[PDB]
Amino acid sequence: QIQTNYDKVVYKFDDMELDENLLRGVFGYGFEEPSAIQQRAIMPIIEGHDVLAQAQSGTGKTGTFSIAALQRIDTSVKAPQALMLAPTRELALQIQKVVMALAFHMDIKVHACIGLRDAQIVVGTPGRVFDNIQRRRFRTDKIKMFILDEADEMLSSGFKEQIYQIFTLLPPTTQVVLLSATMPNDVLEVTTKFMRNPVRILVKKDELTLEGIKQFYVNVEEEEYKYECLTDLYDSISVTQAVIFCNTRRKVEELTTKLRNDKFTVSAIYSDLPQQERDTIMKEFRSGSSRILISTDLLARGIDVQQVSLVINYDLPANKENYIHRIGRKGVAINFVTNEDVGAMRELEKFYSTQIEELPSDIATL
Amino acid sequence: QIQTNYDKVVYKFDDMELDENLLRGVFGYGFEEPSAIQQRAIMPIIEGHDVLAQAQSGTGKTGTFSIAALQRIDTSVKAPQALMLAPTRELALQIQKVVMALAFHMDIKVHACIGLRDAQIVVGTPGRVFDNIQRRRFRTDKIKMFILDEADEMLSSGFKEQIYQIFTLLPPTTQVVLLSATMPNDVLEVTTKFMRNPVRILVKKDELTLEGIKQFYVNVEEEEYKYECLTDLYDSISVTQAVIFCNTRRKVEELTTKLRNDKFTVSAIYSDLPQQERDTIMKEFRSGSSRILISTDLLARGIDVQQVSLVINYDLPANKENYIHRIGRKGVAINFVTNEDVGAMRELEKFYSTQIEELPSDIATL
Amino acid sequence: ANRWVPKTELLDKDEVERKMKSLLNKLTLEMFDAISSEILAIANISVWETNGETLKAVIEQIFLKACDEPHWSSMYAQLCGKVVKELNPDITDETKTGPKLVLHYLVARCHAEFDKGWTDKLPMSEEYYAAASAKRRGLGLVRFIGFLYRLNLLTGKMMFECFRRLMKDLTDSPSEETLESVVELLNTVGEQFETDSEGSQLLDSLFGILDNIIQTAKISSRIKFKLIDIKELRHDKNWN
Amino acid sequence: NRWVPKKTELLDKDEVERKMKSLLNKLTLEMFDAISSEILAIANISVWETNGETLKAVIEQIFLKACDEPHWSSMYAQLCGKVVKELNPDITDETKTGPKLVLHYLVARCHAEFDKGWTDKLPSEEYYAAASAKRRGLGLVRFIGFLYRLNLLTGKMMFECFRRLMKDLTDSPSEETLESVVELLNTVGEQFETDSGSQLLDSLFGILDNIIQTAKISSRIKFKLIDIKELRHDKNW
Ligand SMILES: Nc1ncnc2c1ncn2[C@@H]1O[C@H](COP(=O)(O)O)[C@@H](O)[C@H]1O
Ligand SMILES: Nc1ncnc2c1ncn2[C@@H]1O[C@H](COP(=O)(O)O)[C@@H](O)[C@H]1O
Repeated sequence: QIQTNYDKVVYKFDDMELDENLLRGVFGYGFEEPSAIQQRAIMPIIEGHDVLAQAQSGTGKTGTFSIAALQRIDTSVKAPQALMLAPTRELALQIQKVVMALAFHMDIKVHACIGLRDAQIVVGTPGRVFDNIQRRRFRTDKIKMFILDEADEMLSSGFKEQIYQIFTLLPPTTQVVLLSATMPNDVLEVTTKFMRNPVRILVKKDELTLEGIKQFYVNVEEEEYKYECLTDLYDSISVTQAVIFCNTRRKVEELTTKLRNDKFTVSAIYSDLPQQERDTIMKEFRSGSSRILISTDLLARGIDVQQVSLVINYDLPANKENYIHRIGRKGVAINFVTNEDVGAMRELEKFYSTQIEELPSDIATL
Repeated sequence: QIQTNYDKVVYKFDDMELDENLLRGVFGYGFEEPSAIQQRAIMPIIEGHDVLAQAQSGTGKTGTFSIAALQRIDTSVKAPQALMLAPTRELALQIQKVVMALAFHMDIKVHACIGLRDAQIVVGTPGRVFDNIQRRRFRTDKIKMFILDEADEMLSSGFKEQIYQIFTLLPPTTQVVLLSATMPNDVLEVTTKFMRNPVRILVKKDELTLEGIKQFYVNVEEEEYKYECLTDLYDSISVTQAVIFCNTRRKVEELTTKLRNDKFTVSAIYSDLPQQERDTIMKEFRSGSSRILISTDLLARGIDVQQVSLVINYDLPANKENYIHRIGRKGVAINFVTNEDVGAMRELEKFYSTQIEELPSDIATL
Repeated sequence: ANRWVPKTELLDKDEVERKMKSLLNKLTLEMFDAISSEILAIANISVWETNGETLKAVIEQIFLKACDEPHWSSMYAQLCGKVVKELNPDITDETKTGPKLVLHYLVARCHAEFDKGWTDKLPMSEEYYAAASAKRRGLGLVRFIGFLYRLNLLTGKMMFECFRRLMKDLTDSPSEETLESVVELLNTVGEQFETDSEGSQLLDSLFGILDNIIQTAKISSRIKFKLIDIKELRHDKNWN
Repeated sequence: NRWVPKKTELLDKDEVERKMKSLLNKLTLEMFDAISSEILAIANISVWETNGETLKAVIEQIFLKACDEPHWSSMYAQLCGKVVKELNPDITDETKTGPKLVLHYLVARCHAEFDKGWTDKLPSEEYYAAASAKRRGLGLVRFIGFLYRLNLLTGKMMFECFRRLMKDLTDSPSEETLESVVELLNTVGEQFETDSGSQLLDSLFGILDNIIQTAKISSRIKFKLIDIKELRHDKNW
């Protein structure tokens, strides 16, 4: 864990002095307000500083270095001016998509590396990018910005040598931006050796609380009645979208097919599914395709609690710890408790020192 | 392990009664003679039989069902006639590439699923393909062939339900082709339930031997002399391409940079590298980009021993078992043995009951 | 404790509301035809009614839905398109039959919801949570009107009244939510509305107010781009 | 017997062969300019020689390489292009100087390797040798093509090449021969059309039309023959 040493926060993109074409790109992509990182890291990068950012995924990392890079790009020069590096080609392609999107209104060619001596931005993996430099495939003399995304992952995937080489093959004055979720010995060595008086930024994941959501429960009494109460709950209150939790994959899939029989539109995620799959499921769900998402408890950590108004714990988490990851933060949480789940809900009662009032009849308003 | 029950082998593509445009595609792609699988599985598929093939990767699986599918495609019908399924999108895209390649001379649109109701062949993952069927996105009424590639992997990645659904959503007369490296309880259940009197084919990996290669050794005496003998060896004999083995990643990378200083062109692979990376390294090497490949012992299993004439064991395998995976099968193997590696080479001597004569001066001929 | 408890054909007020909540809660692009048909089965109950009271309620709840969930306004709009098109022609109201009846219902339900009104400039808090929702549901409505108008389920007179209300609230230091609503409305209905029973000349006054709000008002860059784009879309590109 | 490891500078026969093996073993498209320059430094030794013996050997070994490794024939051909273009003009041979000298060398080394000849129809002992002789023979005809394309050889040598292939193309040709002729036509066909020439291709393509409509050849080969027939006659290269 590195310490922050740069106290300059810009809250609006409007105050970043970006070019209209670029500013149009970011807006016309979804971004409306800069995230934590983007508020602190974008400006220094544009200003030419070396930036060492310790940041987790889904904080706006890709948007941070992509926006700052495009701003620095000279539309006149038709050669590689910035190199973006990633551990995998999948991650490299994603970066390229985002970069291309933000640059929809600009005249900037983005090429992937896994006819690239005329592109103004190169994205690729360490192994491939190195081989291309050695083969004199892409011009490096115009490179002024070198971005290493997820350095910890690149080093753990045996790209040390490759990366080190790249450093020595670029113009000695090349600005270095390095982002990484963790800062191990390996990564810090790169930092010390290849970076000059870096702007050190650290974005801590926001702590979760229950204070933002109103939580209730429903004594279904017996397990056989859980589904009954669920369907009846959709007769009582109006719902935009909801997320349902179960302990096992089996129940997740069983509840899923049952709901589909009653003409519900549901998405289901569990552990055995590839990250690729889950990601799509959640993306299409958060876009409005489906209106119900059933998930197992294991993936309550790497899950996103968007503006989904309602969360239902069909099952009661075997591990008390997992209650926060289910309903943590403005929303509503309704728990399904049986006669034997009473003592279980008591555990959650004392553990978080919170209160779970029984579901009133006045919910249509609430 | 399933038992074979179909004894009909076709040795030449010319005897498969394929269409010229398709036959041109396979040839113009590299394939010149059908592999083990292709010799036994292509025909039955074309003939309409259900095919259960237990096959490893790199045997010609993708080529087998791709060639048979295209042959069965009706260029007139502009709707999905065959569905190809894979565990991952990466694997799905690869399948699509190959299918598109073989169909370069044909008028057949291939669409990936991770405007697809006008494509004649659909390739995708179980989760995505299912969602698209449910959303009435792609027409399934014209489907006559359903291919499940790497069934074991799809089931182990939590695609059981999805797959089962697909089966019931296709025309009941849809021909089923299933390929899988392993045949666990899970996969066999699918087999029994969804397949009709399947042509069962099993391609066993070919056993490796030393009888095909002539092996020598060179008493370098001390470790400090190993590199000396290597460079001198390139002064003595003419080499097209060679593969060098080392025990550790460190030496693999050290030897690599040393050779590059002497203007050698080398590729290096080790364990910490992502499968993606190795695959590219080996592909570009086998294409002639580099003329030397240094690899660690761990990846002597999933490595390809092509027409590379020369193999050099810079280090002597700590595990005697790994000697076969290094030089197993017409080629030449030269071992670097030090004063302390003597007793080590003796182990390999008795273990394989083979003979390793000392490197003669008459190698320019041999 | 006052709590919550679980549990050819006719349905009372409650049974109608409960069944409609469930159905409108299930409405997706995937399960559309199946759920919209069941909703139609509830609207067809009015064949056994004098003043078509049940059908009136169905239209009401759909509007209420479309106003609380703007993300699906276009879909709810199509649900109305189906009800109008596939309604039982034998349905009589003691206050026109078949489709022509539902069209009038839609219009009436608009006027009703619209007359409720709302304010743009909004003062956590108490009544503030209500006045903020009134605006949200108000703007949710103007959006729903647009999707109904595009499907020709509403006349121009209602669209005029809609722009009318937005313009009056567009010359009094408009909020960004209002500007957002007007842009989206113009992207949905703009071209079509260009010709309707004095229509294009209404857009002239509207776009004029925008030109002013672009060159003087202190608005975020994001909003300023949206305004500039639709200005060019109409004047230059001509909706093409 | 066994194996044992070890202009200002001169080099004897062995040192020249050993250094050239290493250099020709390193020749890649990536390390081209660097290695081709070091090979040129060995060829320039002949400035201190009467009969340019070292240069002759350099040309010899390059041919030997190009014939055992057809996959790089085009690259080895460019190495020759560099030697001709960047040779020390002060080099004299007591048997023309500079480039004009290397051009003659290339031609001579062709005739030499070519006169060695080979057979098409191959019958475990001497068979391994007669099979290599054909492989290196066909490897040569390929190398000739890449030299011809770069204008490092005259038409007379290309004629002799087609001449040899045609004679062996009317005697139940092997698939390896047919393969070689197609690839040669794809490499030099168009260019050769005009040379002290087209009427020679007429007789050649005639032999092919016959071998297409009569000979028992694999479908794969039949497609290659049909394609180049259309490429010349219809598409016109
Ligand atoms: N300024 C922003 N506003 C809203 N969402 C953002 C912003 N920047 C990034 N994101 C989202 O954060 C997710 C992960 O970002 P990253 O950490 O860059 O991979 C992406 O899916 C983006 O949609
Ligand atoms: N008939 C064939 N001849 C030569 N190589 C093949 C053939 N079929 C497949 N391959 C190679 O085998 C590899 C793996 O094949 P597959 O098992 O189909 O994934 C591919 O990279 C192909 O290049």
